[PDB]
Amino acid sequence: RTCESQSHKFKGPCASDHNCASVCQTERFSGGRCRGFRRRCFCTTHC
Repeated sequence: RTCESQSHKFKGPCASDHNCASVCQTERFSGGRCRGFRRRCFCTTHC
């Protein structure tokens, strides 16, 4: 299932999708992006 989650690990707001993604991918396996842009970073994975 396409599963989405939140990234409270990333520092502050969404500096850049690719950045929060890289972080979220370096710690775990979950592709990360931001709600719209700049707002808040969510990570997607298979739950």
